[PDB]
Amino acid sequence: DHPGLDALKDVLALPERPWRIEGYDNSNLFGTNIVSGMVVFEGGRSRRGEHRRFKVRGLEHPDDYESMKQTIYRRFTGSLADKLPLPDLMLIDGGRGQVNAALDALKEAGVQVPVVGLAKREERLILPGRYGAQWWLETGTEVGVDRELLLPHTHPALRMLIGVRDEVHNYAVSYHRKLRMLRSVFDDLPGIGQKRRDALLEHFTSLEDLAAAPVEHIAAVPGMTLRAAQSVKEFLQAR
Repeated sequence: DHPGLDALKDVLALPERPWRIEGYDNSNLFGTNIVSGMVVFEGGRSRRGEHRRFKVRGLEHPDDYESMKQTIYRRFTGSLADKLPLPDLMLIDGGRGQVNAALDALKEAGVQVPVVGLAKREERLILPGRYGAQWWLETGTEVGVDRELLLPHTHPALRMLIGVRDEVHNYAVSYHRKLRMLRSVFDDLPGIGQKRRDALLEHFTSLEDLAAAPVEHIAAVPGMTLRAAQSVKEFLQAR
């Protein structure tokens, strides 16, 4: 019995139970290391032996959209495309910009895989079109409101996707833990001090992600104040 998977199928209008789910994120927190995580779920259970780490290359400046687009394109072309089974559903740890990046890569790869996003630091689902996770549908019955779905926190479809996010975020946290005699990209933030600098590393994925985030998300970080959050916002968008 798979409550979460069955709910996903109905809620995202999938053609069948999503037995294979792949989760993706992207960070650049230490030096020039731009890294994308891929986590694999089969039958609603993580398969850690199948997780993968993509080193993003060819970028001379960070760019979260291009970082996600390259990862997805890599995943659905060459060797991996040949070797790996297509997921039934891809989960993007990212808002609309990161969902767009995934769809862009899929279109360029010539592949049709259903996609849904989770808005960073929120529980809002981001849908890739109007008709659910199958973003290539031209018509059908509308899913969600303005291409988003808000579900109660304990809803089984939501808890499942939030578990995939937790797994990919944790995989990121593990890698950055290892990387840490290099300063973090947040070590240049003024007005906040070193306890708050380090608290941001858990909640944000890159200078770009921090800079675009509502000041309210920054202030909600434990250890932060509306004040230190205004200070970060102002410094990054000064540069």
